[PDB]
Amino acid sequence: QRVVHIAAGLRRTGDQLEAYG
Amino acid sequence: GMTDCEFGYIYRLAQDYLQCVLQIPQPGSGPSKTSRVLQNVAFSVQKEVEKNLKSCLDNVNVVSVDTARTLFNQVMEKEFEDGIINWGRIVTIFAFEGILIKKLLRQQIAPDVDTYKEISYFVAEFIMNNTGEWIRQNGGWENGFVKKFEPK
Repeated sequence: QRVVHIAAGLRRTGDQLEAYG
Repeated sequence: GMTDCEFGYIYRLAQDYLQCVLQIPQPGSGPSKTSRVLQNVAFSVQKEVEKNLKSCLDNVNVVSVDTARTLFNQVMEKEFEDGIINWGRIVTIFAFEGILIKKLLRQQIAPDVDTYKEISYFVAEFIMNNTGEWIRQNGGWENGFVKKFEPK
């Protein structure tokens, strides 16, 4: 589960940066 | 130019970013413009992720380069499992290697000064093999990444 949680956090931050940065 | 999607270029980016995090900028000509742009945006992402995932990250012990590699590959597999690649996600790869090297600095059982070079290597292997074609089709680091993230 820790892998899943870290990956999801990275994905969310990356997709937010993609749409704004 | 277009060869910036090949392993050597990506390895240098990954190594430059770890040297930034570890506060050991190397002498010589200095980092490329791409690397300079990446270091600022990746560090911003790294601090955000460190805060958002603090409770989780404090429950993982990165005690060896082999644990770092396995964890990195496990996380990358799940991050990219939906088949989506974009520049924002690529930045998070570098942010995550910075998180791993900071944990290793504190927790590595048998510390070794060349460790960040091994981390840089497995980071570059992932980026090249799993995103390299997308990077090329989107202008590489110089005509894609830097154009998106450089100052206006």
